[PDB]
Amino acid sequence: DLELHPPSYPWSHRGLLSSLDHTSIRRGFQVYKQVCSSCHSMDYVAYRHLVGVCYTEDEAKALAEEVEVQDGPNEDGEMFMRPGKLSDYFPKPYPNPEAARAANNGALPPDLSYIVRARHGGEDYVFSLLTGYCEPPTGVSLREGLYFNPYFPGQAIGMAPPIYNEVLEFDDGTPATMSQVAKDVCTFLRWAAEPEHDHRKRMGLKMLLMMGLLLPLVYAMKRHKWSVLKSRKLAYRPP
Amino acid sequence: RQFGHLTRVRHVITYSLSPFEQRAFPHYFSKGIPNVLRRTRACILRVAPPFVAFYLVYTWGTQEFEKSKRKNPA
Amino acid sequence: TNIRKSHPLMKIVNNAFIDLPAPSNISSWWNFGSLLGICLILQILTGLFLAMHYTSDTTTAFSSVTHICRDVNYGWIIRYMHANGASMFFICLYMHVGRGLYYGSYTFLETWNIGVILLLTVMATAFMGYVLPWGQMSFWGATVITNLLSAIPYIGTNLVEWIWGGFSVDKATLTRFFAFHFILPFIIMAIAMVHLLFLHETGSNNPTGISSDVDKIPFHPYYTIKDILGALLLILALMLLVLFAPDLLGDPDNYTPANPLNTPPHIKPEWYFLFAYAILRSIPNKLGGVLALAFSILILALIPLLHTSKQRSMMFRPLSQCLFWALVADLLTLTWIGGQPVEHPYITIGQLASVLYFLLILVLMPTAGTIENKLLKW
Amino acid sequence: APTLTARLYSLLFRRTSTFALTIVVGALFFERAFDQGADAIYEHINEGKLWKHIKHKYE
Amino acid sequence: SHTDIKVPDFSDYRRPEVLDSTKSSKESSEARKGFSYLVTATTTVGVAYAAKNVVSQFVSSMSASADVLAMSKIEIKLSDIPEGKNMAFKWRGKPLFVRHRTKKEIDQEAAVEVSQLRDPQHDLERVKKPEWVILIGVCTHLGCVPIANAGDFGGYYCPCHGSHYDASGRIRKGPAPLNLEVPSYEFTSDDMVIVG
Amino acid sequence: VDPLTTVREQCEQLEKCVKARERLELCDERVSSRSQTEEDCTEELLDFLHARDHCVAHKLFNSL
Amino acid sequence: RWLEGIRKWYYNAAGFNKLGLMRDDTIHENDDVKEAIRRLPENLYDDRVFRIKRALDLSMRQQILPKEQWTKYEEDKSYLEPYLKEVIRERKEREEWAK
Ligand code: HEC
Ligand code: HEM
Ligand code: HEM
Ligand SMILES: CCCCCCCCCCCCO[C@@H]1O[C@H](CO)[C@@H](O[C@H]2O[C@H](CO)[C@@H](O)[C@H](O)[C@H]2O)[C@H](O)[C@H]1O
Ligand SMILES: COc1ccc2c(c1)N=C(c1cnn(Cc3ccc(OC(F)(F)F)cc3)c1)C(C)C2=O
Ligand code: FES
Repeated sequence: DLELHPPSYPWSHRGLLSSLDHTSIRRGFQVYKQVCSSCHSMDYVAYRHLVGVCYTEDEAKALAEEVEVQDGPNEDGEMFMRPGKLSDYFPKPYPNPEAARAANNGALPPDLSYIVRARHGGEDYVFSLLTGYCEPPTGVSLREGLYFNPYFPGQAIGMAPPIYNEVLEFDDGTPATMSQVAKDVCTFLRWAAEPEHDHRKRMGLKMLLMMGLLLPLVYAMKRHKWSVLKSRKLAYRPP
Repeated sequence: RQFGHLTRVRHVITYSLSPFEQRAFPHYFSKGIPNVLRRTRACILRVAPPFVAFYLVYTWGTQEFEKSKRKNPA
Repeated sequence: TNIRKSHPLMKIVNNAFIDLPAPSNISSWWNFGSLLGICLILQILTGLFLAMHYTSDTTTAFSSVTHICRDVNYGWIIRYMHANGASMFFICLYMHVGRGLYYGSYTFLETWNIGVILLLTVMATAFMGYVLPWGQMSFWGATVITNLLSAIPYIGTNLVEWIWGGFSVDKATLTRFFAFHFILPFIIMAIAMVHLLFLHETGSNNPTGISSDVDKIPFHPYYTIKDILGALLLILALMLLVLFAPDLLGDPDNYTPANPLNTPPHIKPEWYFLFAYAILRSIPNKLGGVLALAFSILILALIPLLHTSKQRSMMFRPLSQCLFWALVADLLTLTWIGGQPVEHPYITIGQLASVLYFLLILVLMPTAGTIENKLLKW
Repeated sequence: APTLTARLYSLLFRRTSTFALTIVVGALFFERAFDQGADAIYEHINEGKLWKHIKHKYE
Repeated sequence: SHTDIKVPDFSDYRRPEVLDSTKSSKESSEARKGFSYLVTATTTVGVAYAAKNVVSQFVSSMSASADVLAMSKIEIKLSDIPEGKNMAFKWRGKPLFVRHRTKKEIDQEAAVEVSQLRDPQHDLERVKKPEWVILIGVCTHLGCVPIANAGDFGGYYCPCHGSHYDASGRIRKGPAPLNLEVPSYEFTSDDMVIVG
Repeated sequence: VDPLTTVREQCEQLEKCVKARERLELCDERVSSRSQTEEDCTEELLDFLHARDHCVAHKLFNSL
Repeated sequence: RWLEGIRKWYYNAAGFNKLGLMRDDTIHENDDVKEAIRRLPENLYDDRVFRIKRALDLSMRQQILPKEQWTKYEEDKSYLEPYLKEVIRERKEREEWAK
């Protein structure tokens, strides 16, 4: 039970005032859609959330219409299935957690909405996990259905290596290498966990500037009033 | 107790200037830098020694936890 | 013949805020009182706005907190202001107490004891606040900490189940924790006004520890302008966290919902309790550990009785100064050890730090005072 | 040649009423200038990264 | 004597403008106040900008969130409703009736008596497009869901108390006070309608 | 095809990496040589990967 | 005697002398000290008042006197001793009598 902690990759959003790469978010979404969304849920993200971030209103309407979702009841009192809308959330693979366990040999695949924020290391951690799958060292073997990852705690994970070269073609025609696919999906998972990212940092800059102005001004006002006392001379004149 | 009822003082003169007649930052770096060094040198080996000791007990205990979790050559 | 001294309401404002006689020489360490006030108002506002969107039902609770951060307009900036605001509070508190200890302000007995009460109530508030999101650390933290009361002989086990309102931390626990977390800040508000009411009997101590009646200045404008500058610096610290590192002072495990089966690896309270969490784990016996955790805070009530020095402030006292800064460094060590797993050598370091904490307060700093006196022919 | 600070005093700062009207006017002109200026600094720092920059590709 | 007191030298602390003891300070007084009051005035303009932002954000908090705005409007496809028949939807937790009307129903609801109605409204100002009538499917008296293409006046009828609505949605014979509710809407393209 | 496996090789030919690789190969042919001992070689692999993937991080992104 | 070396060192370490204070200026004001102060002659009292005023003004500025102006160890008169000693002697007699 030793530990190998992830290294610090130079993300395009690493700096204090650096925004998320939104074209990387557009790719990363597709990596969730094509690869993850049949195993992992992502409950807090709806189809409307994508508008003005990585897709237009018309694009996100098309993406929503593509998926099945239950709705009801109706005049006769029955639960029907309908095409999705913008107001619908991203659909869960299974109906419940107990169903999910059966499909993955006892393991329950975690919801991905906050996975960047819920793990030590964040996007640095997830990227290392996805690309770090390797063959076990000598003297090592786990029970059938448990793969070797050096970045997972306890050195053994129950997830089959999900990303490889040419896993899915991209909409903008970026060459889909394993490293490229991991980089994009992490950028998306970052935005999933923290949608505020870009606004937060815009506010940060405006705060630093206003403080840069107000702090020396108020400090000058302080010194002004106090100058009566700082300058003063005392004289003791007993008769 | 208000001003006028505080305590008894005799034969003490106080002179002062209006803040509109004077500067907010007189000799700020000139006299300020050396006064700061004086203040820092005065308290340094009261304040600093315990925090040096913390740094040492910290860095000792951290890599002792790492050594212990490694395998022993026997 | 002004209407500042005349009007029944303005009179109280004029005497406690404008024309108050203040020592000429009080340092930056006297700003923390005013800043604690700002923290309290800040928590209440942001808190009230969060309560407009939150629900205390176990199923919807975690979801409501995320709903604030995602769908409510500027709900995220409100939410992280409130969480980092709680940290800024505890920074302000420990600085405020440190000042009292070093400059011997604790001689103002009533003021001091009401302080101890205030501290304890803020602790109680913040403990129940961190439960409200209903994440892993929320649920598992509350479980272990509460369940320590079962270590009381005869009654303890009943007491725990009465606080919970069941056999574990469940639906009834979360709803009542929301009600107590709402009411308590307002009780703090009241106790804080009694705190100041006693302070205005004597007025302020200063860094010298020598009486300042010969050199008082009016609060306005001298200290009103200082307090503005201080407030501005507090806002900078808060906003630097909120806008550049909002998760830095938390724990990741509170981003996954509460699971009564799946235990987090190293369960721990929030940073400002870690010193006392380490003292608890120093003692091997459980009831012993609970009595030590209680005495680690309550010892503040003992401090004025332990005073030996003929001088009030530590300003003119070298030996005491060093022992004080030793006690500070020791507390930093207990906070570190509090965050660590129970193993070699963290066990031994923790034991040694806990012994040193009580040794410094009950034996070393009293002896140091007496040695200092006999060096001055006193 | 009455200095510029002196002009500012006689024309804006002497009557408290004009001092306050100055602050209200100034705050309007400051807000628009500061916001426009600071946003430019941010969007140049993050050139081609934002939805605002990549919008044209899908319209 | 008290004449032995002479005021200490304040040269080190003075502003440059008031250093010369043989010149009158009165020239520089206009300026010296100007500078210091500018600092105060600048500070206030800055604080104004900040406080405006903090306040206005908190006000925004209490206004409708993104998910409430998501259910605000509902889109309906006009080629999906056959001329003559009614079609119902769920909107702000309540039924919503859209009805394509025939040239028979247009002319028959045009020349109705305006005074005889309990709630006097002409048809041309209840709706925009003549071939289309949009209404909330809630009975105005005590809240039911009216059944389409039925009743005496050939429009909507209620089996709760005894109300009869015409093809334009107006009350003709019953206990209901006001006519069926006309929501706020606009046609987008000739094929689509957005209600809300 | 992947920029990743190119860079993993480039970094592997550093003295800190190759010294750690040799350490890995010593217990490779030390656990395998011995029969019936519960001791394995996880530690040595992680030592290697730590040194390798630190370097990989520093310049992998350039090709993305 | 032998510890006079340490007493002289401690005096300067403690450092109230750098503000132009004597030892008895630094004594914490309880009820006995209050009475002792109240019993001082005009001269001794007004001196005490000035010395403290001076120190407080220096403390306000975060400054010290020139080294020439510092209270020398040998020149530190114990001005409050005879008044304070008798104030305490008096109280202990009343406390005894009340038993
Ligand atoms: C067919 C199954 C399957 C696919 C495909 C899959 N996962 Fe998972 N995933 C799992 C299972 C099962 C676990 C739980 C493993 C465990 O706890 O040992 C898991 C765990 C994870 C974890 C948690 C690791 C931790 O620190 O505990 C992350 C992050 C994750 N998956 C992300 C992804 C991403 C990103 C993709 C694709 C781009 C993906 N998964 C594809 C089944 C899958
Ligand atoms: C909600 C928490 C608290 C608030 C709002 C508060 C408020 C204040 C304020 C405004 C002052 C005057 C300004 C100052 O000297 O800082 C003050 C002074 C004081 N407080 Fe607190 N306080 C709080 C907690 C405490 C605690 C926990 C203690 C001690 C355990 C304490 C002890 C004191 C003392 C001794 C003084 C007098 C300081 C002096 O004159 O030198 N207070 N408090
Ligand atoms: C001394 C004052 C207070 C302290 C120290 C305090 C502390 C806290 C803390 C630490 C949290 C958890 C923050 C998080 O991790 O998300 C919290 C949550 C909360 N507090 Fe407070 N609080 C205070 C006052 C108030 C008041 C007055 C209210 C309401 C009137 C309030 C309402 C809430 C609500 C609704 C939450 C849950 C939402 C959230 O998690 O952010 N609090 N509080
Ligand atoms: C270059 C020098 C290298 C330094 C050598 C460091 C490692 C060698 C061991 C040094 C001695 C410390 O050894 C350590 O002591 C502590 C303190 O009692 C023990 O702790 C044990 O006893 C205490 C007694 O109160 C119990 O509370 C605790 O439950 C138990 O674990 C550890 O089990 C032991 O591992
Ligand atoms: C340094 O020495 C002293 C001495 C005496 C006192 C003191 C400091 N600070 C006080 C104090 C209390 N809170 N604050 C900050 C503050 C918080 C909220 C607020 O809201 C309002 F609505 F505008 F009023 C205003 C101010 C300052 C008081 C009472 C006080 O008697
Ligand atoms: S309820 Fe249908 S009309 Fe009265």
